[PDB]
Amino acid sequence: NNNLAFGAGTDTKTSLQASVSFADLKIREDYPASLGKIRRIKQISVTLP
Amino acid sequence: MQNSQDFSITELSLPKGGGAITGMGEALTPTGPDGMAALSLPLPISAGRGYAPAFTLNYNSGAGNSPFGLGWDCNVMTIRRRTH
Amino acid sequence: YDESAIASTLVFVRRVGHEQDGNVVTLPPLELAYQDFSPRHHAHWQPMDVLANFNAIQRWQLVDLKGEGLPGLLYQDKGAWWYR
Repeated sequence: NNNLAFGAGTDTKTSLQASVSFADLKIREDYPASLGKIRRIKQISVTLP
Repeated sequence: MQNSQDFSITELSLPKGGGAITGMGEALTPTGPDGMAALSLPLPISAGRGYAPAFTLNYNSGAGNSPFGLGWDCNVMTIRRRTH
Repeated sequence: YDESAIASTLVFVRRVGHEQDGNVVTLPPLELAYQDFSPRHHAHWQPMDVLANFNAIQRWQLVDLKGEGLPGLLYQDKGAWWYR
């Protein structure tokens, strides 16, 4: 789940799909468990420098 | 001189002609560890009685515009407030 | 002197004496030159393909960082800097 590939769908065979595991980012480890175990997305922004 | 001095005055001999032709006193100088191209050109001040003003004109790249033009000066000795 | 109004420099220097009967005696003049400038005759254009995508509208800034003495192209991203 951490790869680059062209999409399988017909409309996507020409689309480059950049994929990462969300889970593998290990964001959770950034803060100690005592802060609460429920950690959920509020909003994601995209940057292409 | 061996057992004497070269400050001694012993002759009234006259000058000779011939030799190489005299230039204009050009004195292009070596740069320092700065690369400041420079050129000296002395004024013909020779009448002193062993003592005289000693002005020369001097080109120094980057120098401003003095009474001798852009890039040239004559070094009048002065003292001044520092404006740096 | 080169009186161009914008600037002037010393171009020729000549050493001359005079005889008591009104004659002119000289050594040949010293010629000096300074670098020419004329955008009218020397302006030239080249595409700056190398600076492609540089754009003062966005987050781009010309600046001589790290090594200095010549501006590179700084891009200030959100939370990150990049530099050419």
